[PDB]
Amino acid sequence: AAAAAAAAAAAAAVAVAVAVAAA
Amino acid sequence: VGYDDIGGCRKQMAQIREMVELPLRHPQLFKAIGIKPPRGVLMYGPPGTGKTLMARAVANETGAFFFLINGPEVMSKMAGESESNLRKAFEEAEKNAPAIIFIDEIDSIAPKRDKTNGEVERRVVSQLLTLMDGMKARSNVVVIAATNRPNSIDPALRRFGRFDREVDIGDATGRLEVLRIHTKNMKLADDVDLEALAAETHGYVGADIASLCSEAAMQQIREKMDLIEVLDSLGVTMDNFRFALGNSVNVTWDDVGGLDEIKEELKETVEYPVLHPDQYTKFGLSPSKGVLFYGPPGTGKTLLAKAVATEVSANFISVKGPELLSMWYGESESNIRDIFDKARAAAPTVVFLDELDSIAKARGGSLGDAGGASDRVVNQLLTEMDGMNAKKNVFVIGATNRPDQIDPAILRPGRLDQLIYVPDENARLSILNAQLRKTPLEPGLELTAIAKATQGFSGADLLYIVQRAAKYAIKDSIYITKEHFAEAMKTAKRSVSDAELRRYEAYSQQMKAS
Amino acid sequence: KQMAQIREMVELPLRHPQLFKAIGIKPPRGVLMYGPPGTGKTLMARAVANETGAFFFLINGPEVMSGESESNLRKAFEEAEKNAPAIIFIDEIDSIAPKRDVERRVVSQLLTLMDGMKARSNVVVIAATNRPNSIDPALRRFGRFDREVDIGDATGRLEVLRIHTKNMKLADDVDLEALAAETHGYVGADIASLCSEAAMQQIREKMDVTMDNFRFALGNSNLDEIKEELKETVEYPVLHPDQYTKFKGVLFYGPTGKTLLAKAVATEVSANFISVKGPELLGESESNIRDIFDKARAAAPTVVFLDELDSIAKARGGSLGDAGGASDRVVNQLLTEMDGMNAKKNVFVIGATNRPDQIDPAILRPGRLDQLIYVDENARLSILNAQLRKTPLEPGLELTAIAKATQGFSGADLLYIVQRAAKYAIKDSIEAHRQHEEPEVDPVPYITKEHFAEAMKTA
Ligand SMILES: Nc1ncnc2c1ncn2[C@@H]1O[C@H](COP(=O)(O)OP(=O)(O)O)[C@@H](O)[C@H]1O
Ligand SMILES: Nc1ncnc2c1ncn2[C@@H]1O[C@H](COP(=O)(O)OP(=O)(O)O)[C@@H](O)[C@H]1O
Repeated sequence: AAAAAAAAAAAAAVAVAVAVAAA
Repeated sequence: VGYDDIGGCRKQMAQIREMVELPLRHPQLFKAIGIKPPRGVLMYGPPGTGKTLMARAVANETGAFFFLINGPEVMSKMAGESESNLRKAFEEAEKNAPAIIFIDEIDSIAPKRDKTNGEVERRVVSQLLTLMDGMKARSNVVVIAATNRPNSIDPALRRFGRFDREVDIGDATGRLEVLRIHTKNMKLADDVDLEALAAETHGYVGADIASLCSEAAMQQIREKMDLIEVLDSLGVTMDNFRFALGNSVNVTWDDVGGLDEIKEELKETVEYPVLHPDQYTKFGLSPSKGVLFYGPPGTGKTLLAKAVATEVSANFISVKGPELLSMWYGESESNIRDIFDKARAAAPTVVFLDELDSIAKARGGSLGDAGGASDRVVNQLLTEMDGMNAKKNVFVIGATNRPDQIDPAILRPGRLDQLIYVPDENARLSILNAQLRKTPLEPGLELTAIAKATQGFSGADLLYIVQRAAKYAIKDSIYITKEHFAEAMKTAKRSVSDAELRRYEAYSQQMKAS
Repeated sequence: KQMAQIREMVELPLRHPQLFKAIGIKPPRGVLMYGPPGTGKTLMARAVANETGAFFFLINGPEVMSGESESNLRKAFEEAEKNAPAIIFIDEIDSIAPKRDVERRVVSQLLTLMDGMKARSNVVVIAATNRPNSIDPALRRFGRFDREVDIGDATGRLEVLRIHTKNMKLADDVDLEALAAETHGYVGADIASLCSEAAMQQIREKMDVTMDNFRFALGNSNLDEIKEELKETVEYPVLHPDQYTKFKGVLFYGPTGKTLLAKAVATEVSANFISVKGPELLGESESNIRDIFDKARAAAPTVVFLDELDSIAKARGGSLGDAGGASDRVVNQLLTEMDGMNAKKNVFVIGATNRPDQIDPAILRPGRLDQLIYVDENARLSILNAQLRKTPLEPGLELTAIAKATQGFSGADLLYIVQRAAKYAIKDSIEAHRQHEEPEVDPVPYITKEHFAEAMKTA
């Protein structure tokens, strides 16, 4: 007989950065 | 491949060859001296230089097993799989025999562990560190790396025992050797001179030369099969190579008219250090680098810079004045540093900074954000032009129309030592002759009369007149006739006023008196 | 030209390999086929496969997966290398190559298998794609794919028609030239759907294939001297340069149809066209103009219609601010990316404005953009008659009164007049319909003169 198996590895996220303006 | 298939990278190739083969050829020497040899190399340089070719050649010349690992290939999204891939690769390499592991583009899988956010990157970094160093880490197997930016790697990876050796794989003789070795298997011709190729292709990395040769060889057959013993008398000629190059300016000491003394001085000061390094080493002194041009606009300063850049085998990086400033904090200085790093990364090179009045501006004091930005830009330029550098071969050439607004730190000797002034009918005759080189002319036209009626025009005005004459000739067609010049002469511009001429004369007189 | 190029590239390295070896060049081995969909890349692949008795191992894109994709790639390459000097067709490479920025493993396998072909293999590869941008530059590197063709008609459409419909009891009164002429944009499969729907309509006709079946199967499927010189001048400039060798730009200004003239250029000039608005393109503000002109020079020839030039140039001068610095950088980018156009790559910039005062004389200089086209009653009558083409007009109506009353107007506000007349007629129709809730199908089927006389009140 056969059998199943579960697997959950990872995902992908998004970050936000701040910049500085010298006019 | 083999050791004979490598050219130009002579010293680094020899160093890698000895450090890899001496353990393999005979380990008795290292047993006698009682020290283990280095077991890691970090190659760095621009892409397409021949680094993986060198690794493959060394692996072929020795009884090794070249195993290639790509950066993006091994990285995956699954958890605990990329590390398993690296472990399996190392186990395979160590299983069979003493081998060479070439892991390409490690910078993609070595993000310094601080600027990254994905846990898989840190995990594979740690796996690499454990594999290279640790309990029974390596047993007679060497690893080779490759990257474009060696800075973006873990400090733990640039340690001894992992990447103890760093090799810089970045000239004319190497380029000629590559040309010779890439055309060894084809009979090109009898009148093809490789000196022009080694002098004209002055910006080729080395992998582009193979593409150039293949393209020329393919185009030779492409042009020699439209109509068609045929195998006899086959091969490429100079025309095919020129076409391949056509598929970085086109001037040679002819498009510039007049200014003979300026031409001679520039030619001497630029060609002497390039042609005779031996003489300067005997005299034990460095050459002058900087030249500044000032005068009215549209006089031919860019043309002169291109004309003095072309005869040498140097590159040419022309940047406008305001073509680098940014609204952000530290972007202009980053651009300046990148420009100079590129300029000194391919020696010799001439850098043409245009409109210094926009960059220098005589920083002094302005009390503003723009003032601070100008101060920082000026300081960065000052440090790069003459600072904690090596000044191998860099020829900064300046060009502005308002030298009075330059700080006395860039005009200082050693940065822009030569203060050349660029200012006649006899010169205008030469300018017209150089402009009308390849043109069907009429015997009846007299350029002397045209030059006599200028009385203070610039080369831009002469080019405008020539363009109007060409437009009239094309309008008539749809040789150049005299009436086109007659009707185009009336519509003169004379964009340069008189007060600016007085200002330039005063500046030149003050400089001469100083 | 593309057929002659691909015929040379599939005949000369495949029949005379010894001659190819004799030259001493071993690069031709990979050909790429890009372009818009429905042009005939799969048809050229089938013609290549049916003009040669060589082996033909077709492998499509997503049919390679099930560690067996690498085994499938190695199996296909060793099968094509083992039998004969042959050709491999890899259709829809955009699924296998995901531009890289098990897919990484199969891309690395295709890279190391395309590179590992020696002189004794003598096999070439052909690959078709739909979009030309989502391909690896490592796949477009020197060694695998360098010679791409750009397959960018009525005779081929007649050939496809005579290929498909010749296997049916067709008719006795058909002219397939008319079916090839009236069908304009179909490609490959839509003509097959046309014949299939013709058969379906014939079966629907004889249940409750003549020309009429194909007819509604096609129907049920999917400033005179100024325009003469402008069109004529553009044609002469983009024509053969041999006359020019023996011996680009334009500007509109006025109070009239300048953007209308640019639209008429954009439709009926037989050249490419790329248009941007005025302040639409505002380091990123220079990178926008840089890659817009890169897109222009890539698809040569083209027309870059810069609408509302004053907003961009503004005659840089002195403004002394952040807006002044942005204006100076925009003007310098435009000047240094237009003056670098030689006789090659033949782009052509068309400008239009309302205020010609505020344009920069540094952009009105000779050598960059020197022409100055200055831009009536008959054109107004023609504009009103062209706007009212597909409109049920009232028969007792003349537009010469609207042409004579309106003097200094323009095409956009003439469109506004026609749209206000349509709005008033729609209001009358919905009011009559709710009042009726029998009249005809429409109580006001045509736009009367009263609707125009009430719509011109607020014009
Ligand atoms: N020094 C060299 N000698 C001979 N061939 C070279 C050299 N440098 C580059 N090449 C050519 O460039 C091609 C690919 O270069 P490669 O070494 O893969 O680039 P990279 O250095 O980025 O790995 C090879 O086929 C090789 O013939
Ligand atoms: N002495 C000269 N001989 C030939 N052409 C010239 C000369 N001076 C100027 N020109 C022409 O006029 C133009 C001058 O532009 P450029 O030198 O870049 O401006 P600037 O002189 O302000 O640096 C060039 O295109 C060049 O062909």
